[PDB]
Amino acid sequence: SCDLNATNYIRGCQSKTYDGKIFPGKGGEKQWICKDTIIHGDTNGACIPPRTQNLCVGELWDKSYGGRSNIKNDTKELLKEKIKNAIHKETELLYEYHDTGTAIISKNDKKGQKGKNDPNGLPKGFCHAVQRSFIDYKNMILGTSVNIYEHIGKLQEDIKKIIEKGTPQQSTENVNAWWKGIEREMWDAVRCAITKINKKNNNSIFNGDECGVSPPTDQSVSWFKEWGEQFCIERLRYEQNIREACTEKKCINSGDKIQGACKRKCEKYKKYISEKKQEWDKQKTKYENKYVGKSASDLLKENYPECISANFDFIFNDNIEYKTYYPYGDYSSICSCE
Repeated sequence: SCDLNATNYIRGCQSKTYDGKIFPGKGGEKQWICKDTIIHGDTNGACIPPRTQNLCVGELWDKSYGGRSNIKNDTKELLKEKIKNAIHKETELLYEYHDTGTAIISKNDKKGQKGKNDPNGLPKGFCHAVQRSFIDYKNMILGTSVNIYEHIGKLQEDIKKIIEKGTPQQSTENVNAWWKGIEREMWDAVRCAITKINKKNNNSIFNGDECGVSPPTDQSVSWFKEWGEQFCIERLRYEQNIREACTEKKCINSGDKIQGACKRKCEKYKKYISEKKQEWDKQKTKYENKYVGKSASDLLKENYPECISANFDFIFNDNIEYKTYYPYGDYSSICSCE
């Protein structure tokens, strides 16, 4: 029982580009943004996902002529409608972005090959992305996200004002109650969008509950989990590349040293790791001194099967001997000779 046969498109939300444009388009990818002097919830700093930077705000924001809030004078009913439409559209666009295999977390270990559909017939990663975006909306509404966009900061605050004057007085705790009151309707927008996939996909039948009957399930934890799933999936793609170029054991006499395509694939991973290291450190440190006795390694491994083979301590090891003895981190043995 949805408006499945009621086409809707909204300005301000175009096809996703956060992990790069959809083929034949190229580049235009966003990167994780880690800030020092920011508070995410209760603690210092955070790393903002590419996907979060691409979030569909739909009719909540007017981008025309330098941007402005499109909800200044709205009732809470009109605001709820606008949020719901944005959530619906987000879900549609995330489907495209994962079904086309453009999202990093939708990819296979091997180039050109489609990532394996999840176990209900939806694109790899799609449900994870939809869940994350939903958490992102929730935190934007609650005013409990990150304050990186002055314009969104104005949205968190504009929403707050609409709720205050539109509900009986007892605030931010009222915004919490209002969110709780509409949460099912908002998830139902996700569920409706999934139902609309039947119109375009024939891998199963979709009832709308595939990404969960109920919404998920701490934004900083959600973001870090996303970072980890992305990292682990990318790592395995680096591994496949290394194995495709290095394994065949061509080692030119200098013992012997690695050479050609093998040396290049191995160096790309070394570079990747050194770039991811600062992100890991920030997020690990934030997670582990907030969640005392919990390991960041465990967080990722319990959640994503791609992380099982990652030794995070080894990969991001800052010890002295690790640099010289393992020039390519955990992949130094495939990136060696004989």
